[PDB]
Amino acid sequence: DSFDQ
Amino acid sequence: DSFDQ
Amino acid sequence: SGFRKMAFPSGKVEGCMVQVTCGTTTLNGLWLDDTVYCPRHVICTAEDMLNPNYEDLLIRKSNHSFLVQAGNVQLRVIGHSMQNCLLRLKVDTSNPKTPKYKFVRIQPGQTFSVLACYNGSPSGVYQCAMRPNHTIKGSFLNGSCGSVGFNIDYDCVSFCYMHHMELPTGVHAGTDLEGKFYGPFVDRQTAQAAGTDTTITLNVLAWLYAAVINGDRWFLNRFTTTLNDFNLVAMKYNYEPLTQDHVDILGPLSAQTGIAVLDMCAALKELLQNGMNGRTILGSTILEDEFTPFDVVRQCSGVTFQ
Amino acid sequence: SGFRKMAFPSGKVEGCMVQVTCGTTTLNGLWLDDTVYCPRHVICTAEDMLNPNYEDLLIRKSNHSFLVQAGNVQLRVIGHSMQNCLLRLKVDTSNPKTPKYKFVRIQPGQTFSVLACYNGSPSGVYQCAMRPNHTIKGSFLNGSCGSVGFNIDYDCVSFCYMHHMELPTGVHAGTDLEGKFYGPFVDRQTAQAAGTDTTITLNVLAWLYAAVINGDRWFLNRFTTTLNDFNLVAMKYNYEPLTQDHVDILGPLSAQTGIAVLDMCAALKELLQNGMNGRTILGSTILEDEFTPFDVVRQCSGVTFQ
Repeated sequence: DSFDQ
Repeated sequence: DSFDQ
Repeated sequence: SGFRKMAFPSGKVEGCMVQVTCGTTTLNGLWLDDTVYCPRHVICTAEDMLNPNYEDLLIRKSNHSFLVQAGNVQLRVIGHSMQNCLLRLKVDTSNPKTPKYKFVRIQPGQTFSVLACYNGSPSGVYQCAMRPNHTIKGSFLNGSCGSVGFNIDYDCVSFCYMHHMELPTGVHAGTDLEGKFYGPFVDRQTAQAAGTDTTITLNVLAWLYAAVINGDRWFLNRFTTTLNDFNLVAMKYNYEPLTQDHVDILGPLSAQTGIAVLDMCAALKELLQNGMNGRTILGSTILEDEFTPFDVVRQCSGVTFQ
Repeated sequence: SGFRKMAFPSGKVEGCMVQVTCGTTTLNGLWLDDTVYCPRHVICTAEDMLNPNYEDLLIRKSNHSFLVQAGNVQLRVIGHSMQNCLLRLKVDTSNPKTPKYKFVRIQPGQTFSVLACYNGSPSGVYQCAMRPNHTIKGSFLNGSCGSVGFNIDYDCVSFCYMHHMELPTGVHAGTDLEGKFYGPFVDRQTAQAAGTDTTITLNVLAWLYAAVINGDRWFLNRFTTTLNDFNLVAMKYNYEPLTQDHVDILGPLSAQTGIAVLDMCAALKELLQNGMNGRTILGSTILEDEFTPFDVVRQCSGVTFQ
């Protein structure tokens, strides 16, 4: 999955 | 030789 | 002499970094005049990040849902709108440190400097390239979202990137300062993956010209090549197709070193098939693709070490 | 995630860059409070650079032999003294942009950021290491002399380097902000050469720990080594002798990743004898030595990707 940082 | 810049 | 990954002096950009907290999420914003720009996902909780509807989420917010802090001093929000993937927060003060500036969307292969930031506080600067697959191999931890990328020409800051997220490979995705993503990436947590990358031919060639400008020519050969024969080889090695545009961009550099573009291509073709045979070029054991032709002109001598 | 050559935000340092012209030589100076520091060789012509006597050359100068310019505005010199290899020019104004600061002499292996400057005008920033042979592999053209290197901790700029000259290999020599050279180098044009360099063991190890912190451990093995057996190998490969001090400096990193220092040494020993077998570590095909243990702590996650 991706991760908004 | 060297060079003072 | 010498040749390094050089970033632009970061001062003009530091004066525009602020912190933005909404509910429980803190990230970085960009303060130009009386506007602050930041990633819209600041209005999201953990639950929200999968499957958000930003229209619906944003309408549940007032001006005072947003907290913006410039150093120690609180700035009051007096207007807000959404623009693609960013928020635009109107504030009560105009930034006294606002430099002349522009918003540019950059093209793949192009480079820019990144000011990594946490809690509205600048922590480091590095140079990178927008990759063909629209990612950057940066270095970001949690809380770096809203950190910006930029170019400086003369006195004028060209903002080209704002950071939004990280991908499973460990590379980064984000947006231009209109809030439009680079790449096919979206503002939410799903199965997203970087597409397959390619090496940036134009830049490898630029960097070879620098090696020569700085006095090295071991890798040269007596051959020449056609553009199309070079491409047949470029494809095998996962290099970008070279184009006539790229050959024209290399004109000034070809002229300063007296090596014809297509002659440098045969040089490179040979480097790709035969290896570097345990040698370095500008101190590197590999072919470097994160310097544009512009970066070489800026950094190198105008005078070749003949 | 990610791991890059990161420099410190350069803003606090940009506010202190000025131009210094004496006779016909222009170079960069450092404006802190009511003093401007620059290389003394600014008082030399071409003829003078071989065989100068700075006492004799300086006594032939007045306050108004020196011209110092901060942006557009002329600053008047009202006092001058020589300190080792620098000049200290007292001026009529105190710099309003003077940050809190310190002058530190750094030790080999340590890193710092460099603000490359021309005509008192900042043009780029990069990170580098003070090499064992007291040079830096920077990137400087003519007119970069007086450009400075620095570290920033909290709010306080630690100045450690001023640039004076370039050596035949294409690497750079200069001074701390007391005007004392790093290395056995002198303020004049003679046969001077960099002594043989070594790879910086402590930093290679730091960088291996980062690779692990960021989630990679392919290069680990089941072996351990003694410090002295590691050194016998380090010498063959032109690495610095590892010491107990270096092993203690690696404690926090050893603790965060759960790999014992001497176990990482066996890891490295094996890397040196067997090669990297066509693989990368933190995106690199070689062993990287320009990150200190401090640089790894600053940049990496406090939380290991287990």
